[PDB]
Amino acid sequence: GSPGPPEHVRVDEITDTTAQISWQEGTDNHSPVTAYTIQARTPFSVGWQRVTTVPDVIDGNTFTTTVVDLNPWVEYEFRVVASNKIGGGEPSLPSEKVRTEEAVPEIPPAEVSGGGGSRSELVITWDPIPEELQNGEGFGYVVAFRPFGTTTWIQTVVTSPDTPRYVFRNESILPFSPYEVKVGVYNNKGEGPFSSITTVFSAEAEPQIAMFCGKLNMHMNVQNGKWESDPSGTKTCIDTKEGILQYCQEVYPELQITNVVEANQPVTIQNWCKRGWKQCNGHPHIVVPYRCLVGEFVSDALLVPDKCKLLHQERMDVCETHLHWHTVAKESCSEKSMNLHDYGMLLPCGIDKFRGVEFVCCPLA
Amino acid sequence: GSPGPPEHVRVDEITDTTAQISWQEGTDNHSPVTAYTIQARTPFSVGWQRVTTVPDVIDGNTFTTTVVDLNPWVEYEFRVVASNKIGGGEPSLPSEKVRTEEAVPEIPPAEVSGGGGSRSELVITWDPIPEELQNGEGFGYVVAFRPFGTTTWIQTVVTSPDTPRYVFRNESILPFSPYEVKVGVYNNKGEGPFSSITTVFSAEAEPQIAMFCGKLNMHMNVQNGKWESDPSGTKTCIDTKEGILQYCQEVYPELQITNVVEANQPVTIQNWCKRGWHPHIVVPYRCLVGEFVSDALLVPDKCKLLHQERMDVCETHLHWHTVAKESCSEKSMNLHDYGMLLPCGIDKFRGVEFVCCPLA
Repeated sequence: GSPGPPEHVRVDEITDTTAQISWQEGTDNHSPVTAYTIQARTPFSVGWQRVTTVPDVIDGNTFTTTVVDLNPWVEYEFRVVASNKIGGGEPSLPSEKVRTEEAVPEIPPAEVSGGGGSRSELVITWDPIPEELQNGEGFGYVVAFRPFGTTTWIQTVVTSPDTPRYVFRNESILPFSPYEVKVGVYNNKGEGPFSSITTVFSAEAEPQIAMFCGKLNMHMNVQNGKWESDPSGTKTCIDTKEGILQYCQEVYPELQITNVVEANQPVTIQNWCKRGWKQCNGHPHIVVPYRCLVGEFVSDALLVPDKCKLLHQERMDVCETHLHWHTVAKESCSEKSMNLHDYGMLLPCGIDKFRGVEFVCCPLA
Repeated sequence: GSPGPPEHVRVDEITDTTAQISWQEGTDNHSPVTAYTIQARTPFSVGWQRVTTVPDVIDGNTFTTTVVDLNPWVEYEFRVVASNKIGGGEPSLPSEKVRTEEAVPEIPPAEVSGGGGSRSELVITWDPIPEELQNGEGFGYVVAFRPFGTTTWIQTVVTSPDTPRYVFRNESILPFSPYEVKVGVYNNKGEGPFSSITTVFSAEAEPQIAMFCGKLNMHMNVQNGKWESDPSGTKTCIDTKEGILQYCQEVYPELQITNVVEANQPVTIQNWCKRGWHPHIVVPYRCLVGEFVSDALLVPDKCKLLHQERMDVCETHLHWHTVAKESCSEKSMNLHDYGMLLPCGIDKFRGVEFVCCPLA
């Protein structure tokens, strides 16, 4: 008769690639067990599959082995099947479900393409990497694009693994202009490769508010690019970040405002007015305007000139302010003896609250 | 306006996955061409599709590029499209039809499985590989199976690409026994990969005739597995391969006999009668039934399976036994077992499958 099912299949010493499996000989049927075979089942493999062991062949005197060539960051089950001179026997009950350790991703997106859209846009699309190839939590993409002939890259960090496209809207885009495009990958453990550079064609003044207490709030008229006073005569400076969100939606009623964030650079604004447009003087005031973020959050596009590097960081256990992530980006470039050239927020966790930062470091003169 | 169609499209340096394309600029319609795109059409692609180049960026002053990631042994047509500030231009006239060079097949059969059958049988199935993925002429399969837990493979060569099935029939098969199965691919350019190993459970006396001149012909009774005399009691030994075929059919009126082949080893048969009703060692003739099924060969450790198909050769069983035996001797090994491939006539074949093992 064939051997009975082995018992107590346990997993120890689990890594990103390997696993140590141990078991106990089941009820053999009057013929000594001559070989052991290991099988594994994951949410991605269709049923039970054979796995490669070291040593390659397991005999009856052996009760532990190393399974190799596994996929990092995958939930695994294991079972053992014993063999006789008669033949293969009943498989063992599965082991406890275990997840291999994380690793840097190795597969860049396939089918990097794009095109279309409305005027002054660049639509970049790609195939989303499935879960079985992300190799760890915090999987994201890095989209890079630049016009033909130029050296400086334009890059942005896309933190959602399911996002299949990025749209770049800026008046620097020419009608049906060719761009070199490449999409990379990363996770918590580090950065992965980029896809090959391919060609994507283009298609064929930002909402801000500025405040100075004692004066009527100012806002950016998106049509003429000029700073304008409060449409009403009463709205002075605002205390809370939620109130800044309300004022953004009040001044831009035809926009879907979902968040706010401080601008990275101050601006000098003359012609502030008091309540009721009384005592309008010409005294300038340097303030930091709040950007009224529209619709679903999209990371900023950063310029990465030659010899500069693009860095980014995100911490799911931290919900911090714009000033916090600026200090993070500024200090990080200092540790490498470089200057901070451009940065943006990642992963909003609240009104003007974020869990990460993207930034560019550059050398000095 | 958009650019005009490029001219002077030429395709050179054709490999199995590579082709060098070059072209000439048309009229830019007073707006300079800023990019070029290469497109291809095949019997399998849905119309014209963009193809990858190296580099995959082609500016307006480049007039040659290297197309990559092509499918080996496929007819390709190429065309070039220019672009400018207005948009994509008129596509060029397509180039001449060219076929990529052959290469080993890369895609093993998916959906390998099996199960069922009669007693002492192991049924193995898989999804056949379409012509698009065969990468050359002479595409075929290698079916390997072994009892679960063992290491030594039993392999057979399947020459027809459209064949999705192989039944292994042997007394050593136990009822409803687990087996490890994998199916591989190959073509005239070489061997391809094997599929993932899958478990296939088995299910819940070969027809042949032997002759000895001066005595009545004998034949194997499939029910009891014993050699029996000529039922008619008149037929003596036969001198033609075609006449042996008719006697196989006469002995088995209920089976579709399509070919005959010499058995690889002799047998010992007793109870020889004369016309009208002492052992003798003779080489029996196998009565092949139905479509041709290649023999199952054992491939022990350190031994290699080799198969050869000559579409310009139609030879006999002895000729392929010699080819197999000389092929191993050239490899400093011995011929262990063999079987015929590709019938081209009555007891005539176009190839052989065999195993070479070390002298030890």
